[PDB]
Amino acid sequence: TQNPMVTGTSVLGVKFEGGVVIAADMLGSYGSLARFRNISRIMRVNNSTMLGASGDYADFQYLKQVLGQMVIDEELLGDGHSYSPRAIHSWLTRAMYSRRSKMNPLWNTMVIGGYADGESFLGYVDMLGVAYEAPSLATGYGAYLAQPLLREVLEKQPVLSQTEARDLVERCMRVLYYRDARSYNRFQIATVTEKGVEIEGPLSTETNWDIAHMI
Amino acid sequence: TGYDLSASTFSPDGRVFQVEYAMKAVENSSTAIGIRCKDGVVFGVEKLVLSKLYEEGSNKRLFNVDRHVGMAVAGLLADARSLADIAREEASNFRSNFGYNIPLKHLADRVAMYVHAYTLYSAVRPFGCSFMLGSYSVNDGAQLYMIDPSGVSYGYWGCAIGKARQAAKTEIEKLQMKEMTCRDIVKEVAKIIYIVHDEVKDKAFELELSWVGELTNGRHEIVPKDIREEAEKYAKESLK
Amino acid sequence: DLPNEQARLDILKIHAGPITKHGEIDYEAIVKLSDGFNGADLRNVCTEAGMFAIRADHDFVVQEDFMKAVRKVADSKKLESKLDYKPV
Amino acid sequence: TTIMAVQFDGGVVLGADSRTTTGSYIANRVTDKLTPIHDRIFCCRSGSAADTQAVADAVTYQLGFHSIELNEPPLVHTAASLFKEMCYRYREDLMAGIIIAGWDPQEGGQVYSVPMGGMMVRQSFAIGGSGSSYIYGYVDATYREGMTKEECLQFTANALALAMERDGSSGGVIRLAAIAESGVERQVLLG
Amino acid sequence: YDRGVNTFSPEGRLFQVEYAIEAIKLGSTAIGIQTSEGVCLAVEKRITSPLMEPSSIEKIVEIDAHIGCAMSGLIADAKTLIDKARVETQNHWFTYNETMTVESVTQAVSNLALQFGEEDSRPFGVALLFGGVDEKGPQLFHMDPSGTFVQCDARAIGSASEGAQSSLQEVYHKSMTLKEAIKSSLIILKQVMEEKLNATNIELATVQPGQNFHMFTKEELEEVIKDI
Amino acid sequence: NQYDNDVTVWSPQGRIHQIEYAMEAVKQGSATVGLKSKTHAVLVALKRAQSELAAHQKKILHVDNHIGISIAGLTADARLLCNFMRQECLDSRFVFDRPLPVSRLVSLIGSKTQIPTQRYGRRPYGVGLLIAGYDDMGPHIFQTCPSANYFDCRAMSIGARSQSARTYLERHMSEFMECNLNELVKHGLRALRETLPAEQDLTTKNVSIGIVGKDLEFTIYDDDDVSPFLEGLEERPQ
Repeated sequence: TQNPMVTGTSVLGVKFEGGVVIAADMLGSYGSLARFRNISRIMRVNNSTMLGASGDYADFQYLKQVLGQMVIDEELLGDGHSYSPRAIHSWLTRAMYSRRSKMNPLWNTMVIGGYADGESFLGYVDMLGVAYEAPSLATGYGAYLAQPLLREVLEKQPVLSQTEARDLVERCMRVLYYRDARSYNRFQIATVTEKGVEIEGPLSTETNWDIAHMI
Repeated sequence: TGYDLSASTFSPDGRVFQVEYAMKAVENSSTAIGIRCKDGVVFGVEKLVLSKLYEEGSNKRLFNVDRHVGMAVAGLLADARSLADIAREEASNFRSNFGYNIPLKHLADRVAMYVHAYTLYSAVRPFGCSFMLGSYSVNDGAQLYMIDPSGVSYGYWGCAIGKARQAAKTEIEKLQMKEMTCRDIVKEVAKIIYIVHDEVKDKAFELELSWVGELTNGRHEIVPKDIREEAEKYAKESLK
Repeated sequence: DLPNEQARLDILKIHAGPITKHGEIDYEAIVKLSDGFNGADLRNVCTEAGMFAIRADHDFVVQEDFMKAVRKVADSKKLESKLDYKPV
Repeated sequence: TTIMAVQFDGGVVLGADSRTTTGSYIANRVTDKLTPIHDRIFCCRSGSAADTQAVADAVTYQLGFHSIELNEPPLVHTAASLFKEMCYRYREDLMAGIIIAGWDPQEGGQVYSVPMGGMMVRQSFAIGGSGSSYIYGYVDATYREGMTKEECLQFTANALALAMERDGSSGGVIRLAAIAESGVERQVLLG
Repeated sequence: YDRGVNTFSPEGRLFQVEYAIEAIKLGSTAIGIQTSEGVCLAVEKRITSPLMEPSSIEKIVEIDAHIGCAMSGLIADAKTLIDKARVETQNHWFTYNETMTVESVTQAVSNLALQFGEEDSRPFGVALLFGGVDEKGPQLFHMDPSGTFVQCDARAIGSASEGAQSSLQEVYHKSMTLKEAIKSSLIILKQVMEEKLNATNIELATVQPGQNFHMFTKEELEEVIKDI
Repeated sequence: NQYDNDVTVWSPQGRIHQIEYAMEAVKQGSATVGLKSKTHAVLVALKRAQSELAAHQKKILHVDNHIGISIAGLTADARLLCNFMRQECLDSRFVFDRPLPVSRLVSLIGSKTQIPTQRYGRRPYGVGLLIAGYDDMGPHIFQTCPSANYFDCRAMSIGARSQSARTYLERHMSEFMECNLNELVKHGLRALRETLPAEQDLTTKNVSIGIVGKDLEFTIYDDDDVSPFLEGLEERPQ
C-alpha cells in the first residue's frame, strides 16, 4: 500500500507489576472525515499476548487474519507449547521487513504487549522494520503528546500499580482527545494479567473547558 | 498375473486390485471406534502396549484437524499423518478465505477427492489409511463421517475400524443414539473397547478417548483420562 | 440365486430340524449375519452355535453369545469365498 | 453514485441513485447500481464502473459455485469475505465502493461496507459514493433504532432526495429494494 | 530383470551401489600412507602398449596447492569430481579467505556421491584417495561410491587391495618417516604389478608443511627406484 | 516376487516390501542406545572400523544447541536429513527467535521422508535416528524408521543385535528415572556391552557418548573424555 486509505490513530501502552495495559480508541478515519465510528483496533490474541495498531486498518485486518491462523496452528499441535510474546514480536518484525524489502509495505505501527513467566513484555514494530522493547510505547502523535507523561512518571518511580497505570492512560487519552484532530471521544482499554487477556468496554473521558471564558 | 501390480489397470472381472489390497491393509491394524450422541461425538481408540515400548502419549492416533474437527486414524500411520497435514491445510484455506468455520461436508469432500486422486495414476500408490471425522456446531449439529482408502465418504451414527471390526460394531446397535447424553456414551464406549480385543492375542493395552460436542463448547480435545476415570471402574465390573 | 427378506424365515423353518434352542428367541439375528452361504454352512452355524452350548454347560444359549459364534465363523467363510466367478 | 443501505427488524432496505458521471457529461441517466449476486444478497457499487462490474461478476461466480456445493443458502459474511479478498488483494488498481447487504435465514438482516481500502466492517446503516458527504448530517440526526419498513423506505427516499438535490454528480431517479424472507421487492420512486 | 534403478536389496541395501563397488576391483591399484611429516602416495599407470606415451596419463591431479588427490577405477568419471571439487575449494576461499580443510572437501563431494535417479542416472564408479595438510596436520582420506567417507591411516584400493592391506599392516607403525615410507611403498608395488618396475610405470606424490611444493617430477623417481 | 519391485506396488498381503527391506538396512547398522532420566537425556553409540589402520566411523553428530541425533544404516542420507535438520532448526531460530521444541521437529522428518515412500522411483531413507533434546518440558528420546513412524519412548535401541539391549533395559526401566548422570551413562553402555560377544572389549577407542541437559549444552565425547566414564565397571560374568 503506497497510500493509506482508511487510517486510525494513536495507541498507548505501559508496563506495570503483573501485566501490561494497552488502550487505543475506536475511531476509523478517512482523510479529514471521521467516517467509521465503531471499529475495534485491539485484537485479543490467545492467552498471554495482545496487539494494537495504527495507520492503515485493512492491513491490520490482514495481520489479524494471519496471526489468527498461525496461533490456531500451534493450538492444534497440542504438545503443550505456545507462542511467547517475545516469539510473536520477532515474527511480526520479520514479516514486516520482508515485505518492506519489495517496496510494497504494510502501512502500520503496532504494539505487542504480553505477560509470560512473570515477565511483562511490551514491544513495538514500525512500518520500516524498526523494533525495540521499552516500558512505555506510544504511536503516531502519542510519541509527541502522551509519551512525555509516561516517561515523566517512569523516571520518577519505575514500578507501577494497576490503578495508577489505568489512571495514567485515562489522563493521556484526555490529552490525545484534546490536541489531536483525528482522535474520537470513545476508547477501549485492554489489559493482560496472569489471569488472562481482558478487554474493557468503550469508556469515555471527562473534559475541562474552563478556559473558554477567558477572551 | 500382471493385473495386480499397477493401480491404473482394471482386472478382467472388473475391479481394481490395488484398491482392494489397500482395503485389507487397514484390516491388520487395531480397532478404533466412534459414535455420536444427540449433542456430541465420542471417539475411542484401543492402543497396543506389549512390554515397554513407548512412553504414555506417544504417536496418538487421535489428532485434531480444526478447532472443532478431529481425526481417529487406523491402518498404516505415516500416510495418516500426511492426511492430517493436508486436511489441516485445507481447513486453513477455508478459514482464511471464506471467513467462517469449515463444515464437515466440504472437509469430507476435499479430503476424499485427494484420497481418490491417488488412485488414478501409477505415479503414486493408493493410500492405506482410514479415519473418522467428528464435529459439532450449533447451526450444524453433530456429524460423523468415514473415509476409506478407496475414497468413499459417507455418514454413520457409529463406526469401527480395525482387526476386530465386525465384533466391535455388532454391539453398537444395542446403544441408542437419539436419547443418550455423551457423558454416558464415554463409558458406553469404554465398556466394549474393554470387551472387544480379548487379552489372549496381546497381553496388555491402553485406551484413548476424545470427545467433542456441546459440553466442550465446540472445541475438540482429549478428555482427561484420569478425570472421572469412568472406563475401568465399569470395565473391571463388566466381566461377569 | 440368493433368498430374500421374510423368505429368510421360510428357509429357516426347514433348517430347524433336529437342533432346538431356547423358547423365547428370534432367529433373524442368526441367519442375517451369514449371507450367501451353503445350506450346510448355515446348518454348520446352527451346530457351531450349538457346540458352544457344551462349553457353557447349558442346553440352550442366549442370542448374545449366538451372534458372537455366528458372526465370527461367518466372516471367516467370506475370506474363502474367492473364485465364485464362473463363465457363462 | 450515491448509495444507501439500512437494516431493520425483518430485513434490510437498499437504495441508490442512477446518474453515472463521466467527466462533466452524463452518458447514462438510469442504471442498475444495485446488483443481485444471489436471491437474498445485494451489492450496490460505487466509484469506477468497470472495476466493480468485474468484481461483482467474479464474486457471483465463486459464491455461486460454493453455494451450490453446499446445497444450502449462503451467509452474507460469505459474500463479504470475497469482496474483502478481491478488493484487498488488488487494491492498487481497483476503486470499489461496494456495500454488501441482505437478509439471511441464520442471522437475519446484515449490512457490510467495503470502502476503497479493502476493509470490511458491519454497520447498522451504510452510505457511499461521492454524494454521501452531503447527507452525513441528515442520516446522523434522523436515524433512530427500530424503524419499520414503511419508515425506512421513506427515510432512504428523503436521504437520497437530498443527495440527488444538492450534488451535481448525483441525480436521475431513485432505485429502491426491500429485502426480507417474503421476497425482494424492487420499485422505482421519484421525489 | 531390470528393475528400479533405485531399489533396495533383500539383505538389503542399494543394488546399484553394491554393483558399483565391484567396479573398483578391476581398476588399477594405489597406496596411501600417512606420515607424521606429510603424506606420501603411490599408484600404477598400467601402460597398455609401447604405442602409448606414458606421461600423459594422470592418476594424481593436485586439487589445491595443499590438497593432493588420487583417483581409481574409471578415470573419466573421476575428472568431473576433480573439477567440481576444485570449485568448492575456491568458493570456500572466496567466501572465507582461508584454506578449506581436507575433511570438508570430502563432505562437499560425498554429499553428491548419491544423486542418481530419474527426476530431481547412475552412481559414480570411482574410489578416491584424498591427501593434504590442513592445520590439523597431514590427513589421509578415502571415499567410495556410497559416500561412506572415513579417515584411513594407510589405505590401499583396487585390485591389489586385499594383498596390499594384508601385507601392509605388517610393515606399518606409528612413527614412520617420509623416505622410509616412500621406499616402503614401491616394495608393495613391485610385488603387485605385472610389468617390470621402471621409470615409466608408477608415480609418487608427496605433500608436507615444510616440503612444499615439492610436487612430482621425473629423475627423482630414478633415484627412488635405484635405492632398492 | 514380482511385487517386490517398487515402492508403489502393494502386496497381496498388505505389506509394502520396500519398507521392510529398508528396515533390514536399519538392522545392519551398529548398535546404539538412547535413554533418558527425568532431568537428562543420554544416547550412547558404538563405532566400528573397516580395518585396524582406518579410524572408526563416527555415529553421533552435533545438530543444534540442544538437539542431537545418533545414526545407524546409510551415511549419505544421514548427511541429507542432517542438512535438512540444521536448516529447519535455524529457520525457526531465524524467524521466531526461539529454539524449536523437538516434538514439532520430527513431524518435518515424517513429512520429509514420507513423499519418497509413495511416488514412483523414490527410495526411502535408510535411517536410524535417535533424537534427543530439550523443549521446556524436559528431555525426549525419539526414534525414526524408513516407514516414518516416530515413537516417543523412554529408552530404545536400534542396530545389530540390539534386542539384547532392550532385554537389558526392561529390567531397569523402573530405576532409570531418578538417577543423575554418572551412573546413568554406565547404565547406558551396559546395554552396549550386552550388544557385543562376550570375549572382546568394550574398548575406549570406539564408544561415543552424548548428553543433553539444562545447564549442559549438547556435547560429544570421544575416547578421551570418555576414558573418565569407562573406569569402574563390573566384570562380564562367566
